[PDB]
Amino acid sequence: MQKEYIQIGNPNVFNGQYMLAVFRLQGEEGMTLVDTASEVAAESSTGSFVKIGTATAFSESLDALVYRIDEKNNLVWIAYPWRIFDRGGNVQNIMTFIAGNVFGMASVKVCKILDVYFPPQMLVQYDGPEYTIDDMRKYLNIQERPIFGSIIKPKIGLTSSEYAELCYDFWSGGGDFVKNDEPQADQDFCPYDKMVQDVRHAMDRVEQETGKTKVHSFNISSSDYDTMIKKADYIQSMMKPGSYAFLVDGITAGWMAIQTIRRKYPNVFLHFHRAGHGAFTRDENPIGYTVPVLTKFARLAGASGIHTGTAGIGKMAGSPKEDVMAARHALKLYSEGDYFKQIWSEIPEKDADLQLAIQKEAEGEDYSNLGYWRITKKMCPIISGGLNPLLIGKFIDTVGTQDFITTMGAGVHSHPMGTKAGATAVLQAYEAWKQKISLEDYAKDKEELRAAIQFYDKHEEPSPDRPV
Amino acid sequence: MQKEYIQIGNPNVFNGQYMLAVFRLQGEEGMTLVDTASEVAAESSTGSFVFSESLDALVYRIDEKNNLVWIAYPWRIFDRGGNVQNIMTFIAGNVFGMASVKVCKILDVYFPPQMLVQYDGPEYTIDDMRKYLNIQERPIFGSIIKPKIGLTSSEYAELCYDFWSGGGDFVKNDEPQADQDFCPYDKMVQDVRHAMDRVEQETGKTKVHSFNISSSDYDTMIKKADYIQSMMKPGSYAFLVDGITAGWMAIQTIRRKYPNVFLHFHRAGHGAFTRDENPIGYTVPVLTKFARLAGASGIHTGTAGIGSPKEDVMAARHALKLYSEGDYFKQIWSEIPEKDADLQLAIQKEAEGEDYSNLGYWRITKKMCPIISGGLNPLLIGKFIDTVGTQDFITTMGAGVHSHPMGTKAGATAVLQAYEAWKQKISLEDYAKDKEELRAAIQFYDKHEEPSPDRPV
Ligand SMILES: [Mg+2]
Ligand SMILES: [Mg+2]
Repeated sequence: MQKEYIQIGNPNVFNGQYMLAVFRLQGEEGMTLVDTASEVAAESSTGSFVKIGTATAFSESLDALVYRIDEKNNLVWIAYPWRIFDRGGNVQNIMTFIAGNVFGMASVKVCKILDVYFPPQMLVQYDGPEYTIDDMRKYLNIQERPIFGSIIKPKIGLTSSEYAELCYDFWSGGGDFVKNDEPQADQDFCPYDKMVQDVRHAMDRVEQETGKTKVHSFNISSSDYDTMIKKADYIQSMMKPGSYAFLVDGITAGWMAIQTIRRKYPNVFLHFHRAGHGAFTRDENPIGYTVPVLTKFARLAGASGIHTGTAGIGKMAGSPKEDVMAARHALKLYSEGDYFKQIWSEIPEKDADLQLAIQKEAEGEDYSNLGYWRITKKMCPIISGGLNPLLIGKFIDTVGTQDFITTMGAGVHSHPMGTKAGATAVLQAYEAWKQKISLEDYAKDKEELRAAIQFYDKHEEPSPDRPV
Repeated sequence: MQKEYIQIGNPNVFNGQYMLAVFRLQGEEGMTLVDTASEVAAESSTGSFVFSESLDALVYRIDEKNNLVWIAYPWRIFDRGGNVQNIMTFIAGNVFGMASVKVCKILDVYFPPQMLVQYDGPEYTIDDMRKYLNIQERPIFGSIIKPKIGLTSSEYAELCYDFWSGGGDFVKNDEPQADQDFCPYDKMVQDVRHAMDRVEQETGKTKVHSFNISSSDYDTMIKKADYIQSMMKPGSYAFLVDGITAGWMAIQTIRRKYPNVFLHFHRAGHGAFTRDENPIGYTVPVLTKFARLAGASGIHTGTAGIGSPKEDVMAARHALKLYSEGDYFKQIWSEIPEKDADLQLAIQKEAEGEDYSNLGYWRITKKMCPIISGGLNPLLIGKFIDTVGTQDFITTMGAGVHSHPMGTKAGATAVLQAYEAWKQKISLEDYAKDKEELRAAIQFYDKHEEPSPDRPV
């Protein structure tokens, strides 16, 4: 333990040269919080303090600094000179410093990153998203409303033709979007080449019959990069521009896979499937980093969408706080964590145009007028869990935005009239919400929604939708 | 929940078509273990249940008292192409995000022989690195550089020079050492080569440097790898990949694109999955088994308590051996059927500490070695060898060489001298009567309070 990593009250940490982080931290018995914090700061930056030498100018330092402590609540604030991070906008490298070996120190019994802050100067160095929910709405030729999507059930085991036919049914009923299961890939019983081909053919039929475009999100997570690229290129050759998204298992395949697809296919929606995140993010795990932190780094890395839950809706009990925090970190110009306020722009905070855009955001207006080259573009939540037509209105009112993509399973496929009618019932429920008509009244005219009222009030689902 | 996923006592799970797993599993308060097990089996396989075959994961044993659940995965459900990230997405994915499951820790996994056929395993091993170094039998003695981030390229390379000049074999980049402006990647590679050239010229010995190629994206990682290949002589470099943060795909990509380069799996970040304090995740032995399956040449462990040695010893066995034992499953690292007499003889020979030569290269999973992180030094290396029961490891010492009172070069010499004492069955004190580097070390490392001690990986 070297005391030089402890600089309580250091004014300079807010000067824009530092990424900030809050850790919940607790050392093993006999180690003080400040001693523990020094070791965490050291191992997440320069390792050892060196007074003479190193590459810094005489006036410069690369050490992380503990600048605030709350012993009562086992909290420490650490400032990272972001110059220490790899260039080229490398997000896996940041996570390797702050969320790497520190999680392996047996002397640190609690080590949870609760929040991080990116100064405007740092945001310049990272991609942020490029293709957004606004671009997907444009391809779908819809405005304002959420994008209503589906997972297929059973999630693994259908043949390519069976899988595509349920996509056809959902899209045919007015559904917008279908995702592969997060580990749906090149299983021999549903081979990847045929899966893509059969999805295209199913989508062609819906387009011919309804006149409407649709989107399918393909899992391209693979053994290796060459295979993932071969899948992405194959999909681009098999599907019309806009009609496909790329699903990457960001936690298991890796941060590098997210950034690779963001950069090689910038005009394709990049769907960050966060399967596996719970080991980092769950409340029960004292070592890791929280869902809001994950979401912030996913936006920095350039994901177009990342999953959340249903903000407590449908889920018995369940707090909305975390999902709404994540949705706002994903979507807004101004968002807040538990410890840091975040403006998602390289424009300095004092700028009059920026502050006006922040105020207009509070009034419900998009902030693209600032220039996409001066902001971090929006990433959207992808909603996993037990929504159904009876709950979509309450969910919109709870999350406070329509800028999300649902991925409903039971809430469409268990509809007693079938998946097509199930998708229709969700759209009808949305219309009732928009027009301020009760479900019951709106359904007097509409058998799909009427059937959904009778069914989803009472049905005990044998296999409920699960979290992502 | 669906009962179809509960098949307690099903004898077919042992027929070779299933990957087996043991979870420490507990539902949230108010959920029975059987219901929790059914939901976890479903969400890690077919999702929901709907002519002779089936892809559903099967819960085949439950220990209520100890909150243990045994699950069989038909490995046909996994992606083709030997995709390891896909396996982890099934068994270590959304199940960790199920608030209805308050404990969910994969404790062991079992790979049947015909499953192993589908995966690469390692290609370049510690034995290949020994051949490049022109050594036999002994461990490969390596170092981290300190301060780990902040030195110029020339300063970094000069400490490599000092360590290698003293007899050290191996240096690794820090796990997040990359293209920082103050130590740019291209100059780092150039200056490491210049340093290595001087050592070769002055000692006649070859040396190895492990370069972090973890990057923002695949093209950048490949550019770095190709640059290193153009700048360093074959064998003299290894590729360090931050497997947890860069991802499983990065590991497999380097394994396949550069098969004849040592693939150094730096496990920074694994603690969120593996730590005992975290009820949700998967353990170090499980991580190690999947690292070998994916084809890492080495992966980090600790010092086997040199704390209990059990975990690090188990990791070393899963990494290196033809036959290794987890807490719940015995593992033969071969596609050969278990009844095969040659296979059983080889396992017997290995258990007797004897070399076996009766198998043939293409039907076994090659060895991956531990990379030892923590506070070893000349006083402790013999005790570590004895404790881990193998010499097939790479050390990456920091303070245990760089804090040597005579300097880094002398520190590396002292480690080799300590190894010589161990090999020759001579006490450290007796061997050091003639060896001032070791003598200084023996009198220093038993009392020095290190200002910046080595930390785990
Ligand atoms: Mg899924
Ligand atoms: Mg390190």
